[PDB]
Amino acid sequence: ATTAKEEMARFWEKNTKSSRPLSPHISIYKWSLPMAMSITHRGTGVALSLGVSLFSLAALLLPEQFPHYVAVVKSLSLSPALIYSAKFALVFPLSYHTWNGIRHLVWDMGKGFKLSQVEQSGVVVLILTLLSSAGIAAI
Amino acid sequence: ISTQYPVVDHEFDAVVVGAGGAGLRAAFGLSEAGFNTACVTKLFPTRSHTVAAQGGINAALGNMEDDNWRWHFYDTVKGSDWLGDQDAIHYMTEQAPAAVIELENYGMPFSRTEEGKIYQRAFGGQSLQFGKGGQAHRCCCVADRTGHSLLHTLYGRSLRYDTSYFVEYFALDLLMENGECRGVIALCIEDGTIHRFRAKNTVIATGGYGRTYFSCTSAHTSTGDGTAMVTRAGLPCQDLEFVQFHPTGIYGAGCLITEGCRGEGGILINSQGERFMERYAPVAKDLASRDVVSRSMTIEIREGRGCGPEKDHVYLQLHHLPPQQLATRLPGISETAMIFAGVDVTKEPIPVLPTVHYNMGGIPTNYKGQVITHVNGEDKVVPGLYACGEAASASVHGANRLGANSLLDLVVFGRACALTIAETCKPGEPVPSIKPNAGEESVANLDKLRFADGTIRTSEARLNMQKTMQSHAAVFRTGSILQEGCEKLSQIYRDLAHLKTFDRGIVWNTDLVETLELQNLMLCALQTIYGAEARKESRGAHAREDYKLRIDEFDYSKPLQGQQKRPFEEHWRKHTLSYVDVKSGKVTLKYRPVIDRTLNEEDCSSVPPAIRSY
Amino acid sequence: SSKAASLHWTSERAVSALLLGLLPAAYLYPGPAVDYSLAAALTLHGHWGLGQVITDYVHGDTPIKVANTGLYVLSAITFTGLCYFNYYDVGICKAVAMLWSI
Amino acid sequence: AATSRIKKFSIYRWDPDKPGDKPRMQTYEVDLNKCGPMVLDALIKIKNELDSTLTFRRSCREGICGSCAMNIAGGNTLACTKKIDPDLSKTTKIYPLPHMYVVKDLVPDLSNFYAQYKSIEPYLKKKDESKQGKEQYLQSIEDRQKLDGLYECILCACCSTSCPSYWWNGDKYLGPAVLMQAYRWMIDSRDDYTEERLAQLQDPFSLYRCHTIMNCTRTCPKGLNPGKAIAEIKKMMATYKE
Ligand SMILES: *Cc1cc2c(cc1C)nc1c(=O)[nH]c(=O)nc-1n2C[C@H](O)[C@H](O)[C@H](O)COP(=O)(O)OP(=O)(O)OC[C@H]1O[C@@H](n2cnc3c(N)ncnc32)[C@H](O)[C@@H]1O
Ligand SMILES: CCCCCCO[C@@H]1O[C@H](CO)[C@@H](O)[C@H](O)[C@H]1O
Ligand SMILES: O=C([O-])C(O)C=C([O-])O
Ligand code: SF4
Ligand code: F3S
Ligand code: FES
Repeated sequence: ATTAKEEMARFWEKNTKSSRPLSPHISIYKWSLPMAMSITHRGTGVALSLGVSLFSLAALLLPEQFPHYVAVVKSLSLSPALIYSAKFALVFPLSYHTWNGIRHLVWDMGKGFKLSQVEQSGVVVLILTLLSSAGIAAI
Repeated sequence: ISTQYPVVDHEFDAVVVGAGGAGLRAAFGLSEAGFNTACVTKLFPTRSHTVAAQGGINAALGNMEDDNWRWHFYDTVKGSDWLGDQDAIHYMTEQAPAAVIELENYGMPFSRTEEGKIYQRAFGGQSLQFGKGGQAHRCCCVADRTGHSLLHTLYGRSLRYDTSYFVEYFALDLLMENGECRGVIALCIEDGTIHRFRAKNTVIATGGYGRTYFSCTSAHTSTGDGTAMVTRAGLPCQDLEFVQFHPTGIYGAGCLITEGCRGEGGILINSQGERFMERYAPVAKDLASRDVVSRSMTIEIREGRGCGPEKDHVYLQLHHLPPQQLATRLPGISETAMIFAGVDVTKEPIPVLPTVHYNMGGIPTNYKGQVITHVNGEDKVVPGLYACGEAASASVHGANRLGANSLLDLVVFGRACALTIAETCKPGEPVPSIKPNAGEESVANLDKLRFADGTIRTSEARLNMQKTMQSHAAVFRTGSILQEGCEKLSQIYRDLAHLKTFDRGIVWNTDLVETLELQNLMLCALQTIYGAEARKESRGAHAREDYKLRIDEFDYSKPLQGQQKRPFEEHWRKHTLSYVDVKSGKVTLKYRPVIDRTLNEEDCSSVPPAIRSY
Repeated sequence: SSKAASLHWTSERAVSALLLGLLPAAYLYPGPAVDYSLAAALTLHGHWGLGQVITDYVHGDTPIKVANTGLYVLSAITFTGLCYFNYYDVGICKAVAMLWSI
Repeated sequence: AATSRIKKFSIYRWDPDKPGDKPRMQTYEVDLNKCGPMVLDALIKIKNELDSTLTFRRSCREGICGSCAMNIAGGNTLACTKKIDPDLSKTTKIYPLPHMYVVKDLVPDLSNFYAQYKSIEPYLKKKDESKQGKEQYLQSIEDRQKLDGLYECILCACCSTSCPSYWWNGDKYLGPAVLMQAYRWMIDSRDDYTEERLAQLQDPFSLYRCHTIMNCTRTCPKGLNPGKAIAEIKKMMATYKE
């Protein structure tokens, strides 16, 4: 007999030195909406964090304070469409990640696991995201 | 000769070939007893055919009504149509309760009764009070996936011992010396290497050979490899002509549909809506023995009451049962019916037909699992060689096996081989030498099939053999048809000299492995149909329309008082022993007496042949 | 702690929830208290978050040590800069209100 | 007979005994009018009639053994219960289970998957096992039901080889299949090692690389929910004492 750990060490040992190829995965795998929404949740979280970091870095390093930059931008009296566009772009990731985040906390309580419910919650997340994002980019 | 193949040698106290229910139980039983044991299997263990078993495993636990293991003994003996050895049957049935309790304690998730005990259902051919008391309910089960749970539980259990496994190693032959088994030679499929496992004792638990047929419930891997090894070793196989057609394989795919369906109240219906079994077996009805229901169904079809567009099958009806019951007792087949026949069992009947399912015959053994040879009228154990499971003929099933008795046989004899080895040997005894070139002929044959370049490809020769057994060695048989089949098989066997294989590699060359499997199936098939042609009587699953009666040493249909007992040579209540000259493929037959004595007459009366009806 | 990994898993969710609760709080009751609560929760949640990512995607003892070291610096400085913005400038809540006026 | 319906299958190839051989895709054409309804029927026809060098695992033919798991049309499944797609305008692509070392053609090395399963000790354990074999253990119909949806697993590996966390950390993340079986033993009322089973998953990988992607459950040929079983383990981890 070989214990489980020994079986694991020889598997790696045998294969990494073999000429066996690694079968494709991400390049051949069929997507689903849940799968896409999953990685979008991680992508929005990383983007939100990088944004919070960039903003705190600007607080420590730029010569002026927030009110001056707000005013600067305003002094360009940019077109409302563009303004709206930008607010929408800002709030969308936050929005998507909050709602899908709520869906993840619900899963953490063990609810909503039937696959047909996973498809439903994802779609409820998409529409709430879109709605709350148009709502807010309008305020 | 030249070793174009590198050879690895191993030494163990014991080697178990096979890792289904019988082999896993034998292999860790041996390790639990202290024996350094190797288990060689051509499949990862849980892929074995045992995993597909469904309806249950019998044991007189008495969880649904009072029971008696001796009632089970009786049912099995009658069911075997007196071709079963009662000492083995005694052992099997008395050991059943403990064997099953063992599985439950290992963690097998049996369905439960309101008392928290193992739930048991009715199954075919089982009764209370030696035949006089009505339907028994002693088939223990995990809904309708008993096989799956039985195999996964045994496999998980083997993980606690120090048994050495050689997974996906294809055993080729036995290592014989002076009438004794010194071990086995195998092909490691993953890296193309040849291995010889030397051991003081060898257990063969390789399964049956349903794949000698064109339509079977059996997996593609049921190819009689262990059986052929025995044959190649010049040892006899036994009762190979007794092939079980299960009443209900699903029409088309052949997938098994459990007899549990009828045990739970389902019924067989012909194209006219008649529950025809009330006619063929008024008392047992759809719960009569398998050889009977299968013959009846087959009669209904050739007489025109067949169902479906070709009038070529019948209906298994479950829709009258409550749906909760079907969901609880029959979930696997519920799903299977739909995937393979598009049927919603709560609405429509399942299309079914008798299908080759199980091999009653096999490597002969005594009730202790030791393989025997038979010389000049006496049984002699083959030192160092044991067999258990469907690959063996102990013979607890004689001419017809009762449903739920095979899984039982697996665990009871797989444990039995381990017990017998343990009372006969001691771990660590010096393992017997083998001439430096033991096995070289197995390698020669293997090398020859690899590069085979003839005109008949492996899949072709195989389909030839399957369709031949299918129409010449079916439910109802006759001499003329059997003789034709024999000659067609003998021709196909000569024709293996013209085999063409295409894959020339050695690592995972299934082109070549399945060609070794063809040799194996051919040896089993030849013994089967020649044994059938020679048997002019009708017993269990072997029905000769030209010898419609069962012929025993006495006419047990009248008082024995003043009857001249017939000579061994003039009756058929004897086991068939088939031998094959592998070069020519010519079959030799001999016979040995059935054992009627039990392990203890005061405890369990031997049951004399009688007329057999349900 | 024999239960370290699960205590971390529980804290992670406790914090995610915390932060969800701060969104409405920022809108309805903006001011210092929420401003610092957000500085602390945004950093903590993002630090644990980016760590699961490193854990899934970074391999090798050293590359792991490096990614985690760099993360700890990014985070320490990020919480610092946010506390700074809150003390010396208008503070997260008010800044969002102002930016939403453009 | 006469009136074909030719389907194309593009299948992954790789021979380890051909020095320097590179993975390639080979196409085969099969007359659906002269083949069973399943992909395995097709793979077997190809092997029997067009190219007996095509190699793959298979045994039961009814989706209970688990041997034939592979990736078909982008998803992991059992070739033997996967309907062949009749739309003749599409070529069905077939690959081995994903992100696995290929032994040959459609045959992956599953030995690490099996060692992870051995490591959770998938067998009944009682504190006092001194009574093994004497009698049936009692289990209520209700506690037996807790096992429904957990015990049917056939260890085919479609789920773990569909799981992106398993693709990235298969050396240490046990994956959906084995975790659902560890849950199956944790809730068996007859087992006495629940705390020790939970204790074994206290590390950053065994269990915690699951972030609820749910590819596992979508892919399962048996209709099981490993993703749910995992969420229930995470709750137990979070609440057990001692
Ligand atoms: C086909 C079938 C049979 C069956 C059943 C349902 C189906 C669909 N349901 C049953 C039930 O509910 N109750 C019952 O009593 N019986 C039922 N059966 C019959 C029964 O399952 C079989 O008779 C039984 O499982 C036999 O199992 P056994 O342990 O004897 O072996 P196996 O499972 O078939 O496995 C064979 C093993 O041997 C190894 N092998 C084979 N050839 C080789 C070579 N060349 N080298 C090394 N190993 C070899 C295989 O790897 C396998 O493990
Ligand atoms: C190609 C990468 C992005 C695809 C995003 C959505 O993809 C779709 O999701 C559906 C619902 O889950 C699935 O049923 C469908 O097959 C799938 O294609
Ligand atoms: O009908 C069954 O479940 C079955 O196939 C059982 C035996 O024993 O063979
Ligand atoms: S949970 Fe499903 S997919 Fe996963 S190994 Fe088990 S049966 Fe196969
Ligand atoms: S796909 Fe993987 S992340 Fe978890 S829910 Fe399934 S194991
Ligand atoms: S061949 Fe058994 S699962 Fe497909």
